[PDB]
Amino acid sequence: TVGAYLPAVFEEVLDLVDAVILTEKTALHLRARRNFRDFRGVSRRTGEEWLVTVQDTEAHVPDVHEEVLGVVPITTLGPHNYCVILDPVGPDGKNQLGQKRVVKGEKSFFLQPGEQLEQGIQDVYVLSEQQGLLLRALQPLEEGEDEEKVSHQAGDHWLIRGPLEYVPSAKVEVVEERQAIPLDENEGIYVQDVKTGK
Amino acid sequence: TVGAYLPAVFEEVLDLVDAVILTEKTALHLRARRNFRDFRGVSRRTGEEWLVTVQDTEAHVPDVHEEVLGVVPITTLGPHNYCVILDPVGPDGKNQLGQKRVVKGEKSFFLQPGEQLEQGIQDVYVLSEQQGLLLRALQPLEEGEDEEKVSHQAGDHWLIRGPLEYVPSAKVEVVEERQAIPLDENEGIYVQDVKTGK
Repeated sequence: TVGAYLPAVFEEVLDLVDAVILTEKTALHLRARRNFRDFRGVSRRTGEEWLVTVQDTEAHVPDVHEEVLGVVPITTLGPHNYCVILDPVGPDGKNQLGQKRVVKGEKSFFLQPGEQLEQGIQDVYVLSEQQGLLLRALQPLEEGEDEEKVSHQAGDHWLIRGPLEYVPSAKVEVVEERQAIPLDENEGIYVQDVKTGK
Repeated sequence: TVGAYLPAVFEEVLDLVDAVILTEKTALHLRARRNFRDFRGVSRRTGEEWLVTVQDTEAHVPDVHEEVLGVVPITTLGPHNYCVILDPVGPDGKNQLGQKRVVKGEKSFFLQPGEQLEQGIQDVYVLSEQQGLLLRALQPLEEGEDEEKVSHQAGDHWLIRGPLEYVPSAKVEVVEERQAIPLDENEGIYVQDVKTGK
């Protein structure tokens, strides 16, 4: 209640609490102290953590049943950026521990409690026709970039080449970047097909 | 109220507040302190920021529900200038974080809260027929400068040449400036087409 508030006889006044302003680039990280219901009207459990954003309130006052863990800055990715989220939050709202999620493109989001970037904000691989990527699979994967479907086994190497932008998948590890060798006519190199040795 | 104002018994007078004169080359940056309605008659939210220009008031007095963040000088571009706006304000009034907007020509505007110039005021590329630009794409882009449409892939290089003024696009990165080689008859150079090596 705004204004002059008179304490009662049996109500020890401790301190004033001020709300936290939530800008579009910031969010509030709160851990519940006990079972209660917040302002939006959803029940909580002890130790459970969640985020409060501008879409809820412009300013949020830290409740006694809540704990301020810190302000979470937004993570923004340009069109030339991608990132890997460690332990992404699944449909059930619980972290999928061990797994990873790859986020690409122009996207802005908050790292939900538990989630973490594998290495930070990374830039996608944009390659010309004189450049190429040697990269090996780590699990049997399917990728229908074109109309047809190409399948790879858990150890299959293959080369990505051409004018295109490539973002590494979760099951794909990049081995080596390749550059074409400019050869004039009547010039050449000796290449050994190590699979057969020829 | 202009003139001599007598304070009441319960109204502690603190200080005088003077309005801010808004010239056409200046604007006022205000962050709301709480939910209220300003002089124009639009509601605000805590922490929300906006701009006040000459088209609103010649002079604006800083309200108690508002915070003076600073005077925003105008950004003016000549006909030979262009700039890139980091995090432009979209149709919804919120910053499009990560993206960029390219502004070209004779234009005057104010950097809205959140927006920022990538490198400042830049001059466009004006080229003669003895000059050229080598520049690579970064995303699949379409540009109908002529009647036909030319499409480029994410790694395609191509050369811009001729008497023309060029402003770099958001998806286009300039690689190198080229100059024609003046050759007399019975003179020449050895050029290697690195794509094929011939």
